[PDB]
Amino acid sequence: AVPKRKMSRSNTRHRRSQWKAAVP
Amino acid sequence: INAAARANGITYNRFIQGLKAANVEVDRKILAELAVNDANAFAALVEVAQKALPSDVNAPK
Amino acid sequence: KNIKGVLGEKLGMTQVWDENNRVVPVTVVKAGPCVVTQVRSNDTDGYESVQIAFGEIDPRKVNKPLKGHFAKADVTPRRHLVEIRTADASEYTLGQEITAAVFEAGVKVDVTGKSKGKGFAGVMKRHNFRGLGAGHGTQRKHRSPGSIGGCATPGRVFKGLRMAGRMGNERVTTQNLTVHAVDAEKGLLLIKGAVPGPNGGLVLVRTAAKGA
Amino acid sequence: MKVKPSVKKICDKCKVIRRHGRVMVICDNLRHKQRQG
Amino acid sequence: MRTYSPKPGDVTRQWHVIDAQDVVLGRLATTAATLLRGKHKPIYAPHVDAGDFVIIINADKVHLSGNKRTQKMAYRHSGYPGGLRSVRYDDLLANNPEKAVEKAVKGMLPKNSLGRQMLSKLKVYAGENHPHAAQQPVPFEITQVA
Amino acid sequence: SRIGKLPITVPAGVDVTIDGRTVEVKGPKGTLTHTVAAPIEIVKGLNVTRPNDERQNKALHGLSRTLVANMITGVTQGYTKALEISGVGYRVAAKGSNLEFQLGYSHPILVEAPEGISFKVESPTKFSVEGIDKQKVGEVAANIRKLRKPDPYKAKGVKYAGEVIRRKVGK
RNA sequence: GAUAACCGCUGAAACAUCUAAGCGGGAAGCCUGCUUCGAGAUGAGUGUUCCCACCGGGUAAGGCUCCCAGUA
RNA sequence: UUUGGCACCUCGUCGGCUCGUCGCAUCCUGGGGCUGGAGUCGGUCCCAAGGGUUGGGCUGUUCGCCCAUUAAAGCGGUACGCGAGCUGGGUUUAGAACGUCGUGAGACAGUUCGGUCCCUAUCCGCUGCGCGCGCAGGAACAUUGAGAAGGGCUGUCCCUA
RNA sequence: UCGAGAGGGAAACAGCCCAGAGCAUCGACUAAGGCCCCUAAGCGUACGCUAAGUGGGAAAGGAGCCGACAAUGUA
Repeated sequence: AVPKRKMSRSNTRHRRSQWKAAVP
Repeated sequence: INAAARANGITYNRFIQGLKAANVEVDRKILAELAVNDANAFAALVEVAQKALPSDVNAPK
Repeated sequence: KNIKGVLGEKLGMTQVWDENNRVVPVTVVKAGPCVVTQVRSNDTDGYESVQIAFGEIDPRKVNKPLKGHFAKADVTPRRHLVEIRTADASEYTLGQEITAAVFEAGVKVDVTGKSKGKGFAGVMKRHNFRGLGAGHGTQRKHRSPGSIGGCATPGRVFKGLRMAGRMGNERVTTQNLTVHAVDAEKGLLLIKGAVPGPNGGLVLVRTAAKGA
Repeated sequence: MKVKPSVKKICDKCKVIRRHGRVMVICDNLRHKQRQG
Repeated sequence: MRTYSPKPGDVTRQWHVIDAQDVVLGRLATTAATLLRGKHKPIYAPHVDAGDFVIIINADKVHLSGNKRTQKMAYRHSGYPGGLRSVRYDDLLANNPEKAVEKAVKGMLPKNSLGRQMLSKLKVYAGENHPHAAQQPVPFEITQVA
Repeated sequence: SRIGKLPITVPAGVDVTIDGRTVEVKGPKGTLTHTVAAPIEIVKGLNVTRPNDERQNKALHGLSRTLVANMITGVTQGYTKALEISGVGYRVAAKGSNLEFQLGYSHPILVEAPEGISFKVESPTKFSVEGIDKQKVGEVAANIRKLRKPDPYKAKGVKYAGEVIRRKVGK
């Protein structure tokens, strides 16, 4: 499959927030 | 105007007609500005509008 | 309707032989001893029910909120609590002990417990779907669900359609299991059948909901 | 009972009555029971 | 000059009790929705809630004209296929009268995020007793004008 | 309503009380009550009156009077419905207040007597149902006759006393 | 428990009428009853017990993190 | 839901498998009226969509015929449901042959043998699992139930006889 | 009339009803269409009809009614 639309800035950043490291 | 007029027991339907028959035409812009702040003045205007109406309002003109 | 109940712990299965020499595969349930810790009522709590506390736990692993809830009924702290939704909860009393022999031979019970877990079960194993055949040239879909809806009308997958998800490890209630024998010395219950959950689980045994 | 939009008397004893918004014919000869619908 | 728009503190909500004893259901809802929406006082604005709390006692004795009691349904679909479940008002008004009056008033109000805030000011009860006795509610009769 | 116009007569020994629209008649056999539907009114001369001449008013006129007359007869003399049993082996026995029926079934039928309704057994093919309320007496008799409808080939089952069943020539 | 077709009691409008006021019976169907989820039911509920009235911060009851594991 | 007419949107047809979902014009099961219904079984009609509705031979086949059963082997809509789910047997490419047509290149709702079925799921949707916050003191435990999902099939023999 | 036509009404709905937008206006009167609540204005006054939610779809025909009857979910 292929992305139907360019992802809106809000939606892109909602997700990348989840890609965070944990404090040891 | 309709809310304030119904507080004094006259519907907006006929409060306007009475005002016409008293030649006291005063814009709605400011006729609604009296109801909020100066209730007495609006109360004094419904009195005029009620007495300027015909006795029986539904009889043939 | 009146419902007697008791917590147990499935221990395993074995077989017995009734007087007519008919193999009867039974499951050994170590039910009891369990004590009433609280009795609900229409006025205090709205409905009629009865807690019973079964288990063995040293007083050092019980936090104070529960350690004070047990001291109201004056019973040593147990580890598992449950309610039996009954209709005669006014006949119980705090601290009353419900022994294993609440049931007698022949009575039918409704055993309940957490079924065994199965992980993220696939389509076939969890809904008994069929496949697309191993042979005759099936391209990488030997175990696929198949289709999941129609074309542009409705253009949407219906809610409640059967997919693959986490199976098992959910509450299950087997019904009208027969209580073969009640060995009151050890406090066991020989029940003809297969109660839910793995060995060591916390089963509940209450009287037949049906047939009353 | 015969279900027909056209409900008519067949003999004299037939009585045309209106029950529950539906016109039916009641008669001693059970064959003449008729209901409109 | 600019026409007065009420600020948060110009509103002084009151409490009205509408005894619905043998009063038409539709005329109960319209009267309750007028008060709820705050559309009877000169401080009305279309973007702020100015209405008054409306308690409703005797919500089980709403008179219903004609064959409505046995013909009018109340449909409710769940999302799953074949999930439509309807209820005759004979059944609905028998054991859940409050849930039928509150549904009627809900329809007679905006379906936006403010109409749901207005609708929270309407308490419906089946008896003659409402717990809201500390709010000093004022009985509210239903009257017409000339 | 030609029926409604007719005045009502109250035999001696009957106490009639009219409290608004509800009439309570006390007789030697019991007491009955009824709320008359509006706008029909009743006055003691008993004469039933109607406000207007509307279609519905006329119907209610006659209906209301007929109910009232029934009570007066019902509390004075009462209603008895006779039922006869025809067939082979069909008998009726009275067990206290209940009736045992054997209409050719695998098990016997025990019909209970509703409050205010008594049963009389003259014979094991003839019985009557006595009572004060006409509707209830008729209801019980109909229910007892529903146990075994009368066959159209041999007229087997319970039937009303003197009720002429049409017989079909079995082919 | 209420109902469909249907079967009736009483009964007019006008003797008859299961109906126009009323009252019953009557389906694997409808609501319950059985199993499971279920207060994000933002209307966010209820119960028993515990902590105790400190100075942005330290804490009580009680948690979380970490380690050994499975009944996961 | 057929064979058609219009040409208004847009320059892999079918069949099978998998998975559903809905309508009732009901095949079975449930209730009932009438019967040219003695009984068993039927015919017709009325109510009824909860569940159920087998396996094979022939053909690509839908269809259809047949075999053995079954309480029954229902009719339809959903892009004649469903190929970003599978097959690829017929059908709409290129090879070759037969019949017929054509002077010939070739053609035929004639036939015959062979003949590449791509994609890492962004959005909605669906199946499961977490994180955050909320629910005006903070917690542990057990629960009411507004609502929702699941299940609803049926046969043979004995007694009554 | 649209095409090349904005604005109001018919729930949405180029072609239907009203009406032809130079620009501003927190004044007034009206057109089609409306005046129980959503939503501006009548729970208008008076007489009469309808009992079918007819109004809020339909025929031959039968005695406002029946005739009336498809598929995602009231529709």
